[PDB]
Amino acid sequence: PRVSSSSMPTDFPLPSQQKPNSAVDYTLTTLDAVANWARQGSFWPVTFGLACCAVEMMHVSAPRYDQDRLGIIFRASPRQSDIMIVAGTLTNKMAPVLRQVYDQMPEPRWVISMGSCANGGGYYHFSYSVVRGCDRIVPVDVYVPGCPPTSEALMYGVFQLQRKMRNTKITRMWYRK
Amino acid sequence: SSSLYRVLRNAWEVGPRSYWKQLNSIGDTKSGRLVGTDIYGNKFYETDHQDEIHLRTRYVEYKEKDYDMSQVEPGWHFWLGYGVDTAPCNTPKEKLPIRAYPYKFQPNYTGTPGAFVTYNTLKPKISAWEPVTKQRS
Amino acid sequence: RIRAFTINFGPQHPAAHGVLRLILELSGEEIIRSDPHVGLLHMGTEKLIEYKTYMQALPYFDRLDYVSMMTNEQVFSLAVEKLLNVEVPLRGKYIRTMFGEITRVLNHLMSVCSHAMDVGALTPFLWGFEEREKLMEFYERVSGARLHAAYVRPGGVSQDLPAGLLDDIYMWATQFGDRLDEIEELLTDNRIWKLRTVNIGTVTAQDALNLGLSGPMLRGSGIPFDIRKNAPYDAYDKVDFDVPVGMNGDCYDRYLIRMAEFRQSLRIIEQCCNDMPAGAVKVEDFKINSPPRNLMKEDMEALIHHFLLYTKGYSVPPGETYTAIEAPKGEMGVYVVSDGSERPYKCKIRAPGFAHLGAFDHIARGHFLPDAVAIIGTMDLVFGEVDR
Amino acid sequence: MNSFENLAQDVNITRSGKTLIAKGTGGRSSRTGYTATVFGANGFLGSYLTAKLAKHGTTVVVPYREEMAKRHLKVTGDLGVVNFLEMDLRNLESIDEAVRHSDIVVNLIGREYETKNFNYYDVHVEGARRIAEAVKKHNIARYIHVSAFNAEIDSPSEFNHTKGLGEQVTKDIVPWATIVRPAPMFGREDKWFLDRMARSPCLVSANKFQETSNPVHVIDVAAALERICFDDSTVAQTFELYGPQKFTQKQIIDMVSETLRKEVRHIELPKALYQAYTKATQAIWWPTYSPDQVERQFLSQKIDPSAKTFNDLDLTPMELPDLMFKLIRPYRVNTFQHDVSQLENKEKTFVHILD
Amino acid sequence: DNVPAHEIVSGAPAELSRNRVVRIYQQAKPATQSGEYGTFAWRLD
Amino acid sequence: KSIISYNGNTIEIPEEYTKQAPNRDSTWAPAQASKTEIYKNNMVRFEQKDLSKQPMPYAGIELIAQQPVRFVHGNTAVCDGANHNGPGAQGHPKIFINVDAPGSHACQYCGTRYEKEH
Amino acid sequence: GLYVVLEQFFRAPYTIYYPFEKGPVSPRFRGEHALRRYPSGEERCIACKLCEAICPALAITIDAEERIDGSRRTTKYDIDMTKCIYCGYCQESCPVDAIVETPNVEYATETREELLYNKEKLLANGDKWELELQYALDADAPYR
Amino acid sequence: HVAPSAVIPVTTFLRDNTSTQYKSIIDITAVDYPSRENRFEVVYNFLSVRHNSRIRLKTYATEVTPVPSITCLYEGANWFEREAYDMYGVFFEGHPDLRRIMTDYGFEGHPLRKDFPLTGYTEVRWDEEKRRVVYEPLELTQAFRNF
Amino acid sequence: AIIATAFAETVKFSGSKQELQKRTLALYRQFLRGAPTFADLYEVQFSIPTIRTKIRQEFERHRFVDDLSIQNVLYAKGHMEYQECINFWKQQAQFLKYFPEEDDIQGRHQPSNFVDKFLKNRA
Ligand SMILES: NC(=O)C1=CN([C@@H]2O[C@H](COP(=O)(O)OP(=O)(O)OC[C@H]3O[C@@H](n4cnc5c(N)ncnc54)[C@H](OP(=O)(O)O)[C@@H]3O)[C@@H](O)[C@H]2O)C=CC1
Ligand code: SF4
Ligand code: SF4
Ligand SMILES: [Zn+2]
Repeated sequence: PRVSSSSMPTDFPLPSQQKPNSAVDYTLTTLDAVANWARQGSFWPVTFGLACCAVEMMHVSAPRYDQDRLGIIFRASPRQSDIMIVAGTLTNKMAPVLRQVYDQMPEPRWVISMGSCANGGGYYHFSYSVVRGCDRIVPVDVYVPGCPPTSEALMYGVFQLQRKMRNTKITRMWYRK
Repeated sequence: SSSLYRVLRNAWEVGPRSYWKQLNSIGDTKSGRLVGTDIYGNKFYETDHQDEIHLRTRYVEYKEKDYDMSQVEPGWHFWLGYGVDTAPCNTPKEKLPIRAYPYKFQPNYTGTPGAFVTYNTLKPKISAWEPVTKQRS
Repeated sequence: RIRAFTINFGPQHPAAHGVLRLILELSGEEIIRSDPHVGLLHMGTEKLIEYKTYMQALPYFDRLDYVSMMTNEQVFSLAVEKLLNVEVPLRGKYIRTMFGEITRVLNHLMSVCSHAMDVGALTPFLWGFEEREKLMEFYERVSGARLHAAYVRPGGVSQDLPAGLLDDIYMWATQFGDRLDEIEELLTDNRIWKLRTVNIGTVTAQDALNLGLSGPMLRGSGIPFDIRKNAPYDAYDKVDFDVPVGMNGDCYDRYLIRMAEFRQSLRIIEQCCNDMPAGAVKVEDFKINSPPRNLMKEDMEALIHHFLLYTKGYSVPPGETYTAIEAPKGEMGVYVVSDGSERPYKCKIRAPGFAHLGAFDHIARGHFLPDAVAIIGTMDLVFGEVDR
Repeated sequence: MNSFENLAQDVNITRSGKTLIAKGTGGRSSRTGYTATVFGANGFLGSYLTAKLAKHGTTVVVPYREEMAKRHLKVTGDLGVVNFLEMDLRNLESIDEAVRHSDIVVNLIGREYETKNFNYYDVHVEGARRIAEAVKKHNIARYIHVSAFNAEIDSPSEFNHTKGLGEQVTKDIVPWATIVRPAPMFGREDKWFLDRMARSPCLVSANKFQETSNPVHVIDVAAALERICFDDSTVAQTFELYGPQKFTQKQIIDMVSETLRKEVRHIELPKALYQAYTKATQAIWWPTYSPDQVERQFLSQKIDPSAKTFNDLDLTPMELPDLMFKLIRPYRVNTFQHDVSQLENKEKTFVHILD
Repeated sequence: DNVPAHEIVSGAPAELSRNRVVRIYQQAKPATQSGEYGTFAWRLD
Repeated sequence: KSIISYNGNTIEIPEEYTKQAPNRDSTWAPAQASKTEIYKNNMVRFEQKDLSKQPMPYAGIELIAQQPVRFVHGNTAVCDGANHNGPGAQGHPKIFINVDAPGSHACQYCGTRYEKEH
Repeated sequence: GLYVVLEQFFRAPYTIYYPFEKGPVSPRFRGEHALRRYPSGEERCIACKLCEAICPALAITIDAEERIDGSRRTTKYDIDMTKCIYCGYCQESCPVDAIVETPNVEYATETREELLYNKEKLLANGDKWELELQYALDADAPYR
Repeated sequence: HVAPSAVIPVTTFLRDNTSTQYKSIIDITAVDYPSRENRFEVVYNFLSVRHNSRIRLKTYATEVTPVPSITCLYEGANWFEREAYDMYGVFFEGHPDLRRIMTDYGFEGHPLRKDFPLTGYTEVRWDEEKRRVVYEPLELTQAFRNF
Repeated sequence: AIIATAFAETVKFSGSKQELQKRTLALYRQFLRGAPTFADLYEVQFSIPTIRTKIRQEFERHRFVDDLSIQNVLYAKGHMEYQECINFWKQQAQFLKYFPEEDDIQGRHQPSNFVDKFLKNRA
């Protein structure tokens, strides 16, 4: 008896507004919350992308604003990292190297654009030797404004990114799919 | 100071409920007088102890569990930051801006539907013609 | 036949204070050839400046070095005053001096303490960056911005000092010698620092001159050249200081010179704080410098001048000039050309890190890779400068 | 300068009464006027499609369910071009939102396997009906369904049965619907073809590797959908995008092995055992072959000769044996150099050991 | 003739040479002002 | 409000969000785009978004018509929008308005009006 | 050297907790932009377009026309904060103190189109931060 | 002011003569004056730490007429002449390895020429299809306003 | 001394066409011998013959240039590009700038007569 009907519900709420009410739902919420706790408390960017305006990023590694207190560690290599920070000017002589480093990163992976020269080209927007935005190469999740963005702006941007991953659905979406 | 006597004396000063709240929010224990609360409900304190270095005298205690510094009302965002010695709660009257319009504080709604949508306040510069026809009488 | 092995040091290098594709050719460990590639960060500054007024272009010169902003704009201010044929007021000269030395401190800190970290000593870095972050509060107080600022402008200074700044500077100054000494304790007399810096990057006097090298790279060979003494510009003639010099031309001597420059700059800061004359901080010719606002909102000619300076800008006389300074990196310079317009016709930034990296091939030949790291660290090239 | 290689004119007019004036030369900043909607741009084919649409400034509405698979689409165009909505076939308002302001609609929905929330029927029939009813309500000018090759209303394969029912329902609500019927697509990061023959430890065929088909490069099918979205001659039509050369499974595998210089592993164990092993692997959460696909291993490609083809769009579809090098060179191991002899005498001149 | 073709070494496209027109001129004396300094130079646009 | 899209469909938007500002419906300048033409041209980017939380500041053209007229004895009124409370200028450049003519006269910077006592 | 290291182990760390304790901020600081109003409720911008001319990055984009009441005012005022370098030349040129730069730095986003600020987004930002702007102006104007 | 033939001789005099020990090479720079027949004007700056003095030295060139290289004397001129070539197109005869240093590896053009537009002729984006950073003709979303 | 890199030739402006003929021919020969290296180093998706075809096209471009100085400039620029390519300085993008043709057909309508250009406003 081959299927030839469908009880497909309407009015099924969307993921943003999907509250839990079943034990499977609370369970998947707990597993997602733990995975996201892991993703938040260990937030390791790669040393690449920090060309120009590295001073303000190094000041977030400094005493007054310790990034390591949030579990941030900068790594030499993509393969161990999750996050890329496209600080500074993204020139046309460098974009392919950037895309290599981004494809080399293992999923899950995010991107956070620190500064104006990397968001929309900023000051050198009309130059011959510039990518007018790092969007053109890689997909960006958070845009920090500034030139050079204050250490506090970078920390706040990381606290917006932690929020993005914290309201992420890893298993609940599979229970939808 | 980073010494244990600091946290112990502070936890004697402010009670255990505030201790677990501070441990779940700040990560440190801190005790000080209240200076006032903003329109979002966020409370702002100040310390006088010698143990607290520069830039740690004034602190916040957010209301929402999903805290974000965008939730801090103006004035406080400047007092919290050592821009002024006098808080908006005690700043005199003539120093307060006059408003012909109501106040309405709205945080950074990024990542949520209320994110700011941009648009063009103008209309197309070259207005075209809306056809109408005539007959060859 | 020695056949070589080409390796990239990497455009993605944690150690370098910036991005550099260094193509080395090795026969085992020894370097025999080096081909530093650059332009990975070249933004195109020298062309864009030709489309901007002399005021709109000042911000360009602060982005040419991640550190050392207030000196980098002090070169453009001097060139354009030399063309305009105006004179800066005394208080502006003393401020430009004091902030020039605060800036040399802020650069030598980053430089020495990045050399360390590339050589492995993680700690002096983080013991010094706090001092940098106390010194940047003075920046945010005078300019508004923490790093890239735009305080020094042709004709002097943008705005006067706020009250209660010399006091805080004096406080930091009384406490800074101790922290410099705490750094010297770890680095100076240590064995490993000497092993990594004694007879490395050794360059002779005649070679250092033929290669265009300046600054500590030259003062480590034995030549006492310091533009601040041989050609004083702001107030370095009206304030006492000494210039260290060293033999042997190695990295250790350059490190000692840099620490000596820390302490002598501290001497200068103390003196300038003890004698900051009253008066204006900017030229009193409202055809060059924007007036106050209490006049622009009450006097007609002042509002006109405000309008023109902030639309068309000020007309520099025709001419051309190379003027130079003793920037902490070396002898920085600007070659400006004028055509009677408010927009420059040409502006070449001479960048000491350029000639340093160019000599890197002459300097590294015979040395192993750890020594190449130490060499780039002696020069502490800021590759935004190197790429212009 | 750049070009509008997709458009024949600059002033176009949809069948819904909208005028669409093009602006620019056809680069990142240009605009085609159009507004489309692609229900599976997160996937293998829809990704190449949105890339080709948004390269020229066509506004692209991209319904998504996972926020993180999609981000690789925002790169494909300027700001404001690519627009995202969270959607689900079990919510109707979401579908009306996605299709409201669209001149074009593109349905790429369909899994190669069943799930707990979606059987083959619910996703290939009911989902098509929901989208069709919204395409009809709002009277969208164009609708471009994609229904799998070999589709037939009643067939041993439930997949092809549903795919055939999705065809007739779409065309019985939206008469002006265009239907495309691609054959097995191949390319970089493909689902079940070259990445599998190049990565899978061992292949299996309940038949022999004998199922006959005409495969095709996916970029060309994306070119086809581009050349159909804008050509209004293709209403109430049907297409068979199959490809010039007929290839049996064993032929493809031998070319894959030749190009890879590694011996691909194939087993050829019978039907019921493989069908059972697939059925038991459908309980783990990750996609794997499903009982209905080994059923399709016995169903070679019957081509419908009454439907249009590539040559009705001025296209020259590509050949597998040429492209396999580009697609499989990454897995090429390239063990070492050939025939090191006649190199001792040359190596003898160089210094191999320094002191 | 014998005017060198630096267009070959300029590194620029050829569309400027084959399809694009320039105009050489002096800026007209503005009527909104009475100055004449912006003149005396032959612009190319 | 129900706004007809170009593609023949409709665009429903509530009345509180079609007003050009919370104190004024109409546009105060010929080139200003009315909120309906804005939505009708940009709903792709407004679709799943909340209009309550979008910026909707008050208009000044209506808050300055409410301000009472000021009066003076003479053919001149001087204006300088100075705070008088804090230091510095903090206002707009001095402007001497002629007020001999029968009606009110407004400063060109701020719209404050002045009259000749009648 | 190791003992000089240890003495630091027993000394006060410099670290502050950012979201609960912010770092020093000055009236001269240059962060987010804002368009102010008079106490009357009218806006201060008059489309002198000096901010559009001196801006190094050419971020600003303005278009004015005669308002219905016969005054000079704007219908478009945009800022691309992805072009802005935060120089403060725009708060220096304005002869009415309309455009300003707030001490706010907490305005990061998930999209690049939330950073193309328009007039309405700036007028609300100035309605919001007016008290902070008054503090900074009352202690910065005399030097400016 | 000199001519391209006179560069090596005068530099030898300025490097070796006792009264003029201009041993250090501070800079090399070209400048574009299209109104001239010889549009380019190469500029050497020099320094004498001995006597504490600077001096300049100007020549002229064209897009095809080269200039002698003073790498025979001042090794630091290597990079500066590579710059002036890449920026303006001037050819420094005798140079051991003259190649671009700043501009992109395949860049076609010389930027600081007055005929070269500010923005250049090309731009780069990621093509998801080809999976490659690809160079396309320029198109800006906000055009350059000169003022 | 700052020594020259691998395949560097000193810039030397020949006074005659007869010598530059030889130098250009050596450059062409080196490009051809090195084309397989240009296929290995850059992950190329086409033939070595197609590379040699493009090289022949690029040399036919300036085949009819009789001004000697311009020829010297062209030869120097070509040696620069050979040095850029054979040493692995260029990446794939900067190399496939020279091979637009190999990439897939960009769309359908590529105007070649007037009327299509007019309908696309390119005339
Ligand atoms: N690729 C091939 O070889 C062939 C493909 N086809 C047909 O062409 C289309 C191509 O898809 P393909 O390229 O194979 O890559 P996919 O099949 O992975 O594309 C699947 C898309 O459909 C979406 N989708 C699937 N099920 C649902 C659902 N239940 N509700 C909502 N969205 C859903 C997925 O969204 P998400 O990714 O977010 O889960 C994904 O975007 C399919 O219709 C397929 O049947 C036909 C013959 C051969
Ligand atoms: S301060 Fe910012 S907005 Fe103002 S001119 Fe400078 S870059 Fe532009
Ligand atoms: S300078 Fe001030 S008044 Fe003039 S246009 Fe800019 S914001 Fe408006
Ligand atoms: Zn007034």
